[PDB]
Amino acid sequence: ESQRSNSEEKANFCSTHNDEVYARFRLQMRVGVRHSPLYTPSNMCMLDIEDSVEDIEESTEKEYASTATGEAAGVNVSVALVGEGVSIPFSYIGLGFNPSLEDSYLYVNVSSRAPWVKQTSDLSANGGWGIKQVLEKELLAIQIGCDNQKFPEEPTTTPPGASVDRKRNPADIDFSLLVDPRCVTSVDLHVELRDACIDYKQESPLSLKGKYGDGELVKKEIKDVGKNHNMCSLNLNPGN
Amino acid sequence: ESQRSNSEEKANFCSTHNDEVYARFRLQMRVGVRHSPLYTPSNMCMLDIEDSVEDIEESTEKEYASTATGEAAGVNVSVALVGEGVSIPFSYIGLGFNPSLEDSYLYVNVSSRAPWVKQTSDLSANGGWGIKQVLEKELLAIQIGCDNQKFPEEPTTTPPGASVDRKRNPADIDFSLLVDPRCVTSVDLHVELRDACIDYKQESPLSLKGKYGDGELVKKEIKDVGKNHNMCSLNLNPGN
Ligand SMILES: *[C@@H]1O[C@H](CO)[C@@H](O[C@@H]2O[C@H](CO)[C@@H](O)[C@H](O)[C@H]2NC(C)=O)[C@H](O)[C@H]1NC(C)=O
Ligand SMILES: *[C@@H]1O[C@H](CO)[C@@H](O[C@@H]2O[C@H](CO)[C@@H](O)[C@H](O)[C@H]2NC(C)=O)[C@H](O)[C@H]1NC(C)=O
Ligand SMILES: *[C@@H]1O[C@H](CO)[C@@H](O)[C@H](O)[C@H]1NC(C)=O
Ligand SMILES: *[C@@H]1O[C@H](CO)[C@@H](O)[C@H](O)[C@H]1NC(C)=O
Repeated sequence: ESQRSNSEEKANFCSTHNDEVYARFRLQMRVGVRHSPLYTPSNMCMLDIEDSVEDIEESTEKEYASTATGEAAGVNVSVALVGEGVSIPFSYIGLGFNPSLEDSYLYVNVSSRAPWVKQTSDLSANGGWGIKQVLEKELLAIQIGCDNQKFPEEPTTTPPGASVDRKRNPADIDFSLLVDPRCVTSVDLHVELRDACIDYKQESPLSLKGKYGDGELVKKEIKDVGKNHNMCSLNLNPGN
Repeated sequence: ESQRSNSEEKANFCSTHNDEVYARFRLQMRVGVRHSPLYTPSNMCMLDIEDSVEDIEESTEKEYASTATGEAAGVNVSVALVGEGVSIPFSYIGLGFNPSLEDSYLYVNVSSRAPWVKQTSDLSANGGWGIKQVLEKELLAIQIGCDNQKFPEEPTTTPPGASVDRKRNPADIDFSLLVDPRCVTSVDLHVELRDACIDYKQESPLSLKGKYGDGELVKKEIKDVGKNHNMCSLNLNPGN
């Protein structure tokens, strides 16, 4: 009759905070990778998470961006979640990659902070102003580059106003996906941004989803790549 | 009467491989950190693990080096384990760091592959040639730099033959520790290199230990920094 499975810490938090609304963002992505002839195998991994605040000329509101970057296997990824008046910061990025020459899949997780671990912004404030800002304005921007790879160039130049129950039917998240086709052969993507306690609520206006290629596949394959890939991850101090 | 506590996977492996000798290296290190006035807070983490093989002019033997590097909080660390004729590759490096301006501790784990996860070199080969090579020749080299920080410069130039039971009494590991005192205010270090199954053996010639500052402290504090520090780690694919 009810299908949820959560930690005690999650259930206790949600039972106790039913009038609040916290957003939770989760991304899983599979990137098909290929290398230039010059690429040498490397276990190197670079991870970063940065939050930025930009004044909006039009408004009293700020633009809040959380940007997760990861670089491994000759490919660099950028995931940016951007809101107006609403900040949803990332707390985790994890990469799964094969260090070799061959074509392979690079796996990316990005997540925002679980409200039970540390409390995020309460979007119920001001009559649910934050919720509306997310539904109307939130942007996701994904970029996948191929640095610092050098590819073969032929010799010449010299480089020697209605509210909706979206728990049932999620709205589409607004996202762009920019890739460099020299090193990126495919992308599968599943992304969701929703009330972190949506499991303990009958209905909710705050549920957004994005998909590219076989989202369901990556959502599952990504839990099973530790056996055959390098894994690296950055987890932000709970508290900052 | 017997005080060991290990996973079933470890106990089953060691019971089954009592005639083999596998080495296991583990390092825990605490680095006192300080920043230049220009340093801006950063969650960035860079990790790498590289294995190298250098021909020795004198010998038929090769020099095998495993090098773990990590960079975070304005400090870059290098841990290199070097053997002659013996390769003991790293499979894991983990960093715990505070991204802020303030002085803080950076925590480093480096470990080599657990033989139960994947089999490493059997040092029992050739009459225990490998064991002797480790006891006699193994080198550990630790370097801690402060890049890419720029520090205040006064304006002028412009930058605008006996076998021993060492299970009881470990031999000293031969190590160097090079630090840049501009960004490094202290070092506490515990390091051990020993028969990975030494728990299941009455005696063993293969046990080496290194200590600097309060080794015992760091060995313990490092298990409890997740609560108040960024954590990042690189774990190599079991299999390569
Ligand atoms: C991405 O995140 C998922 C968790 O959502 C990770 O899943 C764990 O994966 C390990 C081994 O890969 C399993 O043993 C665990 O059971 C998984 N946990 C859960 C909750 O299912 C996955 O590892 C991550 N992938 C990357 C590349 O970081
Ligand atoms: C270094 O390695 C140790 C394991 O030897 C890590 O210890 C775990 O730490 C977490 C939280 O920090 C604890 O909840 C676990 O119980 C610890 N495991 C064990 C086996 O004790 C420690 O996290 C690592 N430190 C860094 C900076 O990577
Ligand atoms: C990838 O790296 C290159 C070179 O550093 C950089 O110019 C490019 O903007 C990066 N792209 C992404 C997606 O971060
Ligand atoms: C730290 O970084 C600097 C600049 O990249 C480099 O010159 C130095 O050798 C590095 N030191 C270590 C310990 O890796």
